[PDB]
Amino acid sequence: CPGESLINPGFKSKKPAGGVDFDE
Amino acid sequence: LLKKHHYLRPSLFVYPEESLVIGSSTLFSALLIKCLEKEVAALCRYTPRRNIPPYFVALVPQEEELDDQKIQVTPPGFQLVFLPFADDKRKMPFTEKIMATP
Amino acid sequence: LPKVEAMNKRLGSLVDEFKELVYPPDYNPEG
Amino acid sequence: KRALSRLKLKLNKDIVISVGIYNLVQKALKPPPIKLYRETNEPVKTKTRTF
Amino acid sequence: NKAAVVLCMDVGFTMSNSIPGIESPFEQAKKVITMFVQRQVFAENKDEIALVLFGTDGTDNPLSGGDQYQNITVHRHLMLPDFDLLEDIESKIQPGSQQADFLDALIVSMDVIQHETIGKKFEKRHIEIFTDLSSRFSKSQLDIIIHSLKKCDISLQFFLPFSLGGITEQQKEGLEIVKMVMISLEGEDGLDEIYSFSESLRKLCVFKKIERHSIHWPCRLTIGSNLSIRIAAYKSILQERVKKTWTVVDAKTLKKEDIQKETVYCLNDDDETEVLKEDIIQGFRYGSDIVPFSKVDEEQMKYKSEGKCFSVLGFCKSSQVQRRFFMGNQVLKVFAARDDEAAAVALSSLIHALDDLDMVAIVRYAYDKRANPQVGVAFPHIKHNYECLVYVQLPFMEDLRQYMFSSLKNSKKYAPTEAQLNAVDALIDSMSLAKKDEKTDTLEDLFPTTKIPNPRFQRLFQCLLHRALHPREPLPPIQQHIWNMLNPPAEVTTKSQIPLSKIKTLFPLIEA
DNA sequence: AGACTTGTACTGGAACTCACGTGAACGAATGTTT
DNA sequence: AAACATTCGTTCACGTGAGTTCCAGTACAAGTCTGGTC
Repeated sequence: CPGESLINPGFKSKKPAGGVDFDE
Repeated sequence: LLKKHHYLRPSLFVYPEESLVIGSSTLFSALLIKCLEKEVAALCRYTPRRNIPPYFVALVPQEEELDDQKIQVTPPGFQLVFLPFADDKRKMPFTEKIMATP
Repeated sequence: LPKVEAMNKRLGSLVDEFKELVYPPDYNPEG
Repeated sequence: KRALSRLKLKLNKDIVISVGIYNLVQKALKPPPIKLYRETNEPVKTKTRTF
Repeated sequence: NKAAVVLCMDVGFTMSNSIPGIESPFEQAKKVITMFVQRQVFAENKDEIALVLFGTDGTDNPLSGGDQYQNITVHRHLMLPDFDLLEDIESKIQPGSQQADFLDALIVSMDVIQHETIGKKFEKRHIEIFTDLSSRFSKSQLDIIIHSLKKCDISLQFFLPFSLGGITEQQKEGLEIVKMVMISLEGEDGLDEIYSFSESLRKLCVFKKIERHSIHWPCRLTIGSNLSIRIAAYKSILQERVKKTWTVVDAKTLKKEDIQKETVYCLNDDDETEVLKEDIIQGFRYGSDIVPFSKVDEEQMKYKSEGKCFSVLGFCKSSQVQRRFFMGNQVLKVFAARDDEAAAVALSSLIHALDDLDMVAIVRYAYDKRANPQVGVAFPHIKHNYECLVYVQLPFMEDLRQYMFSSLKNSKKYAPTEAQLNAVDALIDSMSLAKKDEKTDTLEDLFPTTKIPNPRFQRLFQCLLHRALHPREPLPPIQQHIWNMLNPPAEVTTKSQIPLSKIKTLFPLIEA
């Protein structure tokens, strides 16, 4: 399934934390 | 009538099992659909384990939501939210209201 | 941790105007 | 995925449906510390009693 | 902090002569005073209580004089409530065979509360009257009584066996006198301060709630490094637990100091060697191995932060902060600093801006130096009286569980039919817990669960009282009123009787 | 006859979760000393 | 009259016991296999 993590199958791959990024 | 500031504990998720009682899934789905249509939450008395005082809780229906890639982000079911008791609230000191210019 | 540098840079002079509008020239915070 | 409990929602005294309770948000705690013997660095068993 | 309550009672023969069905005022008065003493003793607010009776055979008062000030006895003086008072109320108090003027009782109680209040800082002084107002009396000193009541700032309260406020002329004259007294002390608002015995029984059947006081938390809301607003935070909503814990005592002697709990550590070897508490260290598990990590090393390597921080990380739309993600075990109410106009103005401006833009503030919160930092959401809360920020913790990346559940709408075998949906709609309609006010202004709550006292404390207090007064009998069953307050009005069940039957008929539920 | 394979249920243990109890720190109020 | 120390209710963190769900291991029934003899 798209987005599946390659380390732990059956768990959604978590996007890296980006903290706060102010918009334009 | 459910106050967002009346938070007492993290909410739980209620989902039909369809392993101990057969036919529960249909009733659960019907209840979810009707509650979503009428915008109501089921008030209930909750007792997790034996020898535990009951707690008044509310079940808010949840509607399935999928992202652009058709990946679940909000499973369907009920959201169990705990409601505080009378003693769970604390009195606040009286403060005069000072307004701000536009 | 708040990005103090970025917030200061974005708020060019808004904080000064807000302080002038609200805080008189005698108020001292954190004291 | 694991069910915290399997309960029976009771609309009445004769309408009952089995449901399961899950926790989608749980606090993350450090792994519990373990007591270790300094000399051999092997686990030490702990016991408690009253007298 | 403390209050003095001088309970006046009438122990004359008039009440004893009454219809048995009416539950003559003697037993009602005893019941109400017993419940009041129970609430006071089981809720330690440091309130002093004394008992005075008028209409008894004996006479024991500081003032004797002539024929006046007679048949009045001060049974108890101002002191902390205790079970001895309950025991005396149960049996020690018995009816008399005389009559007395309740005005004399009032003057005696004023004398007692003035003489025995010296040396104690009591901010309140309530005098309660329990009488049938059926005793012949003369009015010749009300002016001085009212003057003393006003000068001493003593509150007065009355209870009678009737609700109005079918009676004899003497009762009517007594009612006139009491009404005049209340009108003089307070005025129009004092007319309703006369409470019938049954109405009092209605409100005194529940133990007082656990009322803890939240200490103010001062800090500074900082937007960047140049803007700072002094703020004070209080704990609004939290789970309440018993203040007093159970103490383990030796079964025979019933003494705490006769028991000592301790822990020992022994090795896993066959010989079962003994290892002292100075010969052990702390460690963690890393996969299939164990890595030592001493406490001093952990403190050295520990994450160090600056405590007492309330910083606005950013501002985000309210729609992006869902309620289901709220975490923690507390809700914080943030107001402006006490006696600070500039801080109040700044906080009001921020709250109004957030409300207008429909935004919330993602902020960092730390109680003190040794408190783990938290990321939370603060949102406005504006009311006609006061406006304040409401802060609730938010989850971290590690606190989210990613579980996948099968869909219900798309399931072929779990699709309800039209009849099932109609029946469920009927069930929901019948079991409504909110009623529109004649479709005029707003809704009204039939079953408000926020105002229901926690039954755990009620049960604990009931059982403790039953054991204290009856050390030999077993515990009693749960009181019926607790169940009544823990259940919805019977009207909902009556309306839902039939829809539930239809649900049972339509849905083939079977247990396996 | 004997021995190995498949299955079968049952027992106990690991891990997770909650409630309850203990330890330590702390801000505000009060009392004492200069 | 002002400054400093002590105390008390409050708060947070950490540790220990009891309940629930999922999984590894064990004793034994039965199926299956096999050898020797007349």
